[PDB]
Amino acid sequence: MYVKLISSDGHEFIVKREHALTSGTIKAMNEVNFREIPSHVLSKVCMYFTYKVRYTNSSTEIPEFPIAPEIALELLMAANFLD
Amino acid sequence: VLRSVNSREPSQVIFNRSPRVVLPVWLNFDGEPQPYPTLPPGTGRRIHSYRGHLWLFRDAGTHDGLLVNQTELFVPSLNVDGQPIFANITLPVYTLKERCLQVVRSLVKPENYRRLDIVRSLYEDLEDHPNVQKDLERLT
Amino acid sequence: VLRSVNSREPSQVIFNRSPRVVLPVWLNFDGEPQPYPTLPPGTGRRIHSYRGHLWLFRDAGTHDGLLVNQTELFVPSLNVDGQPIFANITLPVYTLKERCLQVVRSLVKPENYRRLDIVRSLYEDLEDHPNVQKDLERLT
Amino acid sequence: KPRVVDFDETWNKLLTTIKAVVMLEYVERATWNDRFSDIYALCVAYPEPLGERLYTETKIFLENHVRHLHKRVLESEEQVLVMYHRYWEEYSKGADYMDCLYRYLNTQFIKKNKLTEADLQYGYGGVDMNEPLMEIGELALDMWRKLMVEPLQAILIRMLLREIKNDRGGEDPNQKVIHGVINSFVHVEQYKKKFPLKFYQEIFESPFLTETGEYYKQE
Amino acid sequence: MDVFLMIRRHKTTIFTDAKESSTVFELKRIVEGILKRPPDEQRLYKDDQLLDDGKTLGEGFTSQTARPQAPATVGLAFRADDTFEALIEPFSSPPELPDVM
Amino acid sequence: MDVFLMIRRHKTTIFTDAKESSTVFELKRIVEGILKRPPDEQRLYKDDQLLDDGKTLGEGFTSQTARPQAPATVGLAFRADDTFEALIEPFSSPPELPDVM
Repeated sequence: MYVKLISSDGHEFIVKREHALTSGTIKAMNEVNFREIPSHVLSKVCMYFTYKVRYTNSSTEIPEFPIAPEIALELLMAANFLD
Repeated sequence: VLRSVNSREPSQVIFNRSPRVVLPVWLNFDGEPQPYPTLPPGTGRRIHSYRGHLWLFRDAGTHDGLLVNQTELFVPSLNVDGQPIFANITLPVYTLKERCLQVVRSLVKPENYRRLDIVRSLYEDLEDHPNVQKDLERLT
Repeated sequence: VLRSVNSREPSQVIFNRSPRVVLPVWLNFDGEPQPYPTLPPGTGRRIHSYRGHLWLFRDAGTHDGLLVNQTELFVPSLNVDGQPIFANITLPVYTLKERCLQVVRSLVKPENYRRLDIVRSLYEDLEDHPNVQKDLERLT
Repeated sequence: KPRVVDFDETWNKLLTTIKAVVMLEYVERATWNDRFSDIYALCVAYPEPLGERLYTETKIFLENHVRHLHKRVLESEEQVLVMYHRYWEEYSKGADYMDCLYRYLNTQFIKKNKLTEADLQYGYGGVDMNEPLMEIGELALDMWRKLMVEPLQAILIRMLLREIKNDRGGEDPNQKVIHGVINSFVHVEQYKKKFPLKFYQEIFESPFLTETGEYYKQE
Repeated sequence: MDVFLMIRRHKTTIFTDAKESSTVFELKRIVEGILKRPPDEQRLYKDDQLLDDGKTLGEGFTSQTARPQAPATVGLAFRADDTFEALIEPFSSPPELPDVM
Repeated sequence: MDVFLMIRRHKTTIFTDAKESSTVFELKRIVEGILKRPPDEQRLYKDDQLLDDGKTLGEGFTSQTARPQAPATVGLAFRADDTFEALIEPFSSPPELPDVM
């Protein structure tokens, strides 16, 4: 099952509902629009969900969650926005 | 309260599965912390310790918390068949907020924290670093 | 060659009298250097070692050579009346050349050494970032 | 890119959903798509959060929503059992949907700025502008307690005690209303970690044991 | 082994995990569950390469190339009646780093 | 305790150590031995302060203020008849720090 997340630049991200619900904020907010989250941040938010899901309590050693510095600041906003 | 049991019974341990420079810290017989030699990413060390001794692991630079054997604290048990105990050190599930904050504490010098374009509480979250002593009150 | 003897006979030692952060190194049974926990300016530790084990001391930032009891190397002895052996760690009286090189080495990023208004051999002097393995070779 | 949205869009849409709040269709689908897209844009609006302006008008609206509901119960003191309770439900279901929706404001603005209730009681401040900067659901329930339960308590208690005394006498009073009114005394302090049942015990249970004793003593 | 993807088509993107052993067609069913478009109306690409319905995602989507934290792109092009639209509005670029970073 | 000094007079400087307990006059004997000028014809200053012959160097030359590596200045003024010339050409200033420093 899925939900739709739409970036500020109108990119629509469709993700596993469960992956989306990871966010306290998304739980708060099924086609969410993010007028303040452009598609590069949102895609990485989705990568973080995918990452958190796949590596949360996984037998394979946990690689660091790579974050690009430029998006680190916007993604920090999205992280602080999303929680 | 969290002060190592003076058993004097040896226990060998094998100590890092994280992208951190692990700092092992021992809590002494009186409860005061003592730092031990650091372990780079992927490195092993065979070390000598003792039964009922309280170990914890941090990042050596930024003081962040790191897990050992998927838990926050480690104690050596008995070396059954003479085999050294394994201490598999890994990253915890850090929040998306903190995974971002790590990054902010590492780029900006503390003096410029109150100059950032954010509400007061996010300054007060920046200035409350991974203080080990406050985690000992949490563990107590 | 230079390596700790596996005597298995214990010794207690007191380990700083400098304005530097000291890094102790133990030379293992195989002769390979294993670093131990640092001592900040003026600090002490009482430590446990063994008779015929080989210790030396460097700086924690620059890898500079430091003295222990005026000698470059230290070896634990038998604890007469149970009293811990005193390892008084100090600076040497460096050459004024080496003292000037330290200051330049620690301030300037290495890529820019070949960019400095000095004679060519001083680049070669600067580019010895005081190598411990070379000093093991020197002492051999 | 992280940006600012003005409170007028976010808030009045919010206000509408906090009034419509008796239902969660607008939470599950409309708040995911529409409602939160407005308020989330603003809550930690990139250059400055209008989360403070939003919290203030949200609180004033909740106070006015609760006072509108309170008025309807203050004159309708018999209805105190039905209406102070059912209004507690519409508004508290609201506090829940408000908090589904508001989990962003609640987390990103309110909790980051949230001074502890002890800090505000012993002389410190910067949250209790008009009610403490609590989660909207906690704020809603705090407002319900302060504006609905606390003023109507003597009537609510008296009626419940009479209806139950009549039940002991063999009459069949409205059981669902009675249970719901009683549950409201419990939920209005559910946010207090030190004693989530104190209000219910002092305000309802103590009077209730007393009237029950007098009933069985006579029986 | 889980393979983490971004199924991208013009302004569409699908963040989802699928198995390394799963097929392109099964991914199109997932996309159907998502965009309400049937698989025959979908062309999936591994990044921008057209994938056949019977191919496994492993046949370059591997758990370590299609990673959770760095998912591979699965191009998607929908079929407008008989043919597929041209294969991805890229994601927007981030702003420049402030001097202090 | 040894007190390390720079007995400076105009362009002249004498680097020497003396005891904290030694006297100004004994220092003037050291200077006499060096500059061939008798002590009465010398006015010594602790840094720039005029010192009396019978005073110990400690009375501000202490081993930790007149240190080997940071000697105190002992001003010296030579005698113009009954009087001392005006008391030290300072040492030259260093060039500006290179940007890399």
